[PDB]
Amino acid sequence: SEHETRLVAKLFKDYSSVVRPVEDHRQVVEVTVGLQLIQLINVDEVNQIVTTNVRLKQQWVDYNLKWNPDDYGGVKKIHIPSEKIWRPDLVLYNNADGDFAIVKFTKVLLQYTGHITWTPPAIFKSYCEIIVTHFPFDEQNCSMKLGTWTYDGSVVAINPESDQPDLSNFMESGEWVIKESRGW
Amino acid sequence: SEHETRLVAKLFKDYSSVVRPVEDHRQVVEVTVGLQLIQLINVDEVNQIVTTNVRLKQQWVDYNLKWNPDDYGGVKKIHIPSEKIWRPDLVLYNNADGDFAIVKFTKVLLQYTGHITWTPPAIFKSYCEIIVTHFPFDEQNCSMKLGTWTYDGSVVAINPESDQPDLSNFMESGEWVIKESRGW
Amino acid sequence: KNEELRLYHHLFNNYDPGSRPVREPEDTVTISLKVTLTNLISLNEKEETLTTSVWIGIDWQDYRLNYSKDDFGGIETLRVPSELVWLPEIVLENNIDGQFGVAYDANVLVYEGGSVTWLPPAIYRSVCAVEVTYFPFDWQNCSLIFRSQTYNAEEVEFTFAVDNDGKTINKIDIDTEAYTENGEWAIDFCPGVIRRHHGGATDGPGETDVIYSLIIRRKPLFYVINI
Amino acid sequence: SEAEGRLREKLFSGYDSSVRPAREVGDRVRVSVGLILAQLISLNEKDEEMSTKVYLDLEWTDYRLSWDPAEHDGIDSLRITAESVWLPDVVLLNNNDGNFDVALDISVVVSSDGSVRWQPPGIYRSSC
Amino acid sequence: LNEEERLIRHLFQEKGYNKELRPVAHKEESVDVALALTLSNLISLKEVEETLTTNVWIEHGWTDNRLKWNAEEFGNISVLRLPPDMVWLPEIVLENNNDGSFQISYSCNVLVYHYGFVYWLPPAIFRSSCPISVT
Ligand SMILES: *[C@@H]1O[C@H](CO)[C@@H](O[C@@H]2O[C@H](CO)[C@@H](O[C@@H]3O[C@H](CO[C@@H]4O[C@H](CO[C@H]5O[C@H](CO)[C@@H](O)[C@H](O)[C@@H]5O)[C@@H](O)[C@H](O)[C@@H]4O)[C@@H](O)[C@H](O[C@H]4O[C@H](CO)[C@@H](O)[C@H](O)[C@@H]4O)[C@@H]3O)[C@H](O)[C@H]2NC(C)=O)[C@H](O)[C@H]1NC(C)=O
Ligand SMILES: *[C@@H]1O[C@H](CO)[C@@H](O[C@@H]2O[C@H](CO)[C@@H](O)[C@H](O)[C@H]2NC(C)=O)[C@H](O)[C@H]1NC(C)=O
Repeated sequence: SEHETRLVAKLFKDYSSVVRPVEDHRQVVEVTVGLQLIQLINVDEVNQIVTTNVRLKQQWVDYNLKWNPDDYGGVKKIHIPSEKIWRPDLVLYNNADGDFAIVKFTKVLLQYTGHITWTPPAIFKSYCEIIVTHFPFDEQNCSMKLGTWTYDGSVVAINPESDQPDLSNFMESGEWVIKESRGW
Repeated sequence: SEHETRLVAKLFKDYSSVVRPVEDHRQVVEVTVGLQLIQLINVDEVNQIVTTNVRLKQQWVDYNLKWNPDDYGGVKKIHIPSEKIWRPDLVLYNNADGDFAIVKFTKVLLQYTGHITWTPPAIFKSYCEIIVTHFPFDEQNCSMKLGTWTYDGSVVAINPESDQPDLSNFMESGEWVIKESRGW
Repeated sequence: KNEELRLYHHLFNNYDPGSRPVREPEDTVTISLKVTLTNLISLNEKEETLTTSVWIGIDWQDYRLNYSKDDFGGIETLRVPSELVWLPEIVLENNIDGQFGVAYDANVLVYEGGSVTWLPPAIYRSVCAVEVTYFPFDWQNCSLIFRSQTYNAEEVEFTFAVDNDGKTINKIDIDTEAYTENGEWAIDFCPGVIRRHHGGATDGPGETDVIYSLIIRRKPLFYVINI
Repeated sequence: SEAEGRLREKLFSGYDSSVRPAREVGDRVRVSVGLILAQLISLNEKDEEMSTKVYLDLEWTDYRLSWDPAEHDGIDSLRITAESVWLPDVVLLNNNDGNFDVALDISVVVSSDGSVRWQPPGIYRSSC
Repeated sequence: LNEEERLIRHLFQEKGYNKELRPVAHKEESVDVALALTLSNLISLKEVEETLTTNVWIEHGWTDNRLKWNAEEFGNISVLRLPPDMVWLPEIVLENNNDGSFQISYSCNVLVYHYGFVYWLPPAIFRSSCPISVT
């Protein structure tokens, strides 16, 4: 694994995490965003807050984090601390009383092409308008608005990974049934 | 402060907090341990947890932290941050849902002879078998097991400062009376 | 001159804790796992949360941290901070409070021959769906799922630790003398299983984890006497 | 604020914030301790604890942090991050929750004669 | 992003930006800080604890003449996103909190425009003292 040590020393010698990772500043950073819902922890009807456990899969290419595997003993992917690189600053725009942004800075998977996949965990506490007219037989539409807090579309573009949230690893709830889910 | 400034700069020039503080690796670090009970915060019978406020006086000798006072203007004792030095890693083995080790890193008093006293505070939440047979007239024999988590007796030895916990600064409890106390 | 300092500078002057301890990228790191439960603090039915105190025992090999006692004055063990060595980054995946890691970053013990042992303690709050049908005369099946947060099954794999006789410890270990039973919950069973999945062609890299299943029985005396 | 930058560089060259200021061995540092009560938050009878919001008022002299204003564009005082200077380790001894320290470290006000005034906020839960 | 990399090197390393010092020519000058508040949602008003919980976006605007550049000498760049720990900040706090969280929750990037204006919009969750009139 001395190849990986040499490679990581090479990639971060003159690297800047402040700067957006594309070759020309007039270009846009294309970020693919997908949400995986692990658990619907609780719905608070009084304060109108939905707390969930999620994984926020973010994919983007970093122009300066590329290498030839043949020059580094066949290494084609590595794991890097997320604090070290530039990241999109996704924020839950309708956060109720939780964290606004990602606080668990797990490692990113970096490919030799420069593609970065980062799947941080998060507990999202969102503000959901609760209609109690038909409580206990009520139906609640709860959204999670996500966006780059400080970057506008002309510098960083976000696109959905899928038309729907990923519910493949969703833990069953004893209080709610998810009829429909969708990302726009 | 010029004398102590120069002394500290000398002491931590070539210092290592990783290795044990002995001239010879075949020697044992002799640590004197004394528990002082400041307050008995709570006895949770349902979850079987005893919450106490304590001071964990730890005394040992660091071989490499010695100096001649005459070479430093007569300075015979100093106070230094505890995070810079090797420490014993005392852990509450029967911790229930609190902190396993010391988390409040207060200053150590260092003598010119290498003697270190370190009296950090802690909130101990100790798991203890609670017998409720005679409640409300119940007696509870609770315990706090302390030890060096990663060091065995062949490399680090712990000895009690006294046969009994120090109750000299114990605040009176409005719910409990300490009939007996002892360290083994 | 303390030989521990010489050994420490010999093993760590040129050492990268960010790279796995493998000579080739395609090699796998085998991690021996044991999980010891010291206390079952509670099962909160309203939040569906199991609170436990454990210590995880993680053993592996790091060829870069290999030394002989004869060349270092007979030292057979070196304690060093866990931050200086590569770690498999084992986490509880099914936590409910956002706490994935261990409670206290204890020292790793580096033995001669490249063997690395890490024994961190932890307080875990895990998801346990409560089957209410026979409450308070109920039994529950609370899972503890452990997996590397970073590495896939080709990069890090798991095996169970073995006792002195060599019998595989495919269960939660409990020290009988030091164990105090929870006031409301008796631990009837605690098997462990290493699962491997998502190795299909479409799925791509394989994934693995270790699931322990605490089968716990409520002691219903309080509800019988009082309600 | 180039004059302030030069003054700060002069003051913190060779300064050790972990060393108590005593020009001679045996010199005691006199610390003046006062308290401003912003709010009496509560007195919990169940937990037997008083919760208050306060500003401490700590004053002491540090001879190392003295200068002549005439040589520094007439700067008679500075505001410095508290972690940059030596602080007296004044804590609430009778706290009930394990928290000994102040809520926010903020900044000290240092005068040209070495006088240091520090007024950190604190939310304290004390045993009553 | 060769041009923003060059611009950041020019602003912070070439000219030696010191974030500890205020953006003033003389110590006797004061820095004008403009403040606005946007209320995202009123979380609650707990009467028993007499606490107001709010989610607020505080808009801070000030001028830092050390952070000026000609957009045409740097590839027509007109705005930069920077971590807040690189620049001097006018540390504004909620004075009348009752839990000890004096500061903003998420320290987002500052926006620095070529004419020296620093825009900063940190969001925050605040728990403040609200005495309750029960009459
Ligand atoms: C306490 O809680 C634990 C955890 O929930 C319980 O253990 C689990 O019990 C389940 C049964 O209730 C087990 O699931 C069955 O496993 C059988 C084992 O046979 C193997 O099947 C493999 C097939 O692929 C597996 O892996 C893929 C991974 O991608 C997965 O998608 C598949 O679904 C499947 O799990 C095969 O490769 C292997 O060689 C074995 O043959 C399996 O046969 C069962 O399948 C039957 O039932 C399902 C029902 O949906 C049906 O669709 C199938 O056609 C078939 O009839 C189950 O999958 C699970 O593995 C246990 N987990 C462990 C032990 O880790 C435990 O029982 C609980 N204790 C109590 C209640 O006392
Ligand atoms: C750590 O180093 C020792 C010493 O080099 C290794 O032990 C040797 O193993 C080889 C075979 O691989 C034998 O030929 C030698 O005789 C052994 N020792 C001596 C005296 O050289 C040991 O295998 C190494 N461990 C690891 C994990 O690589």
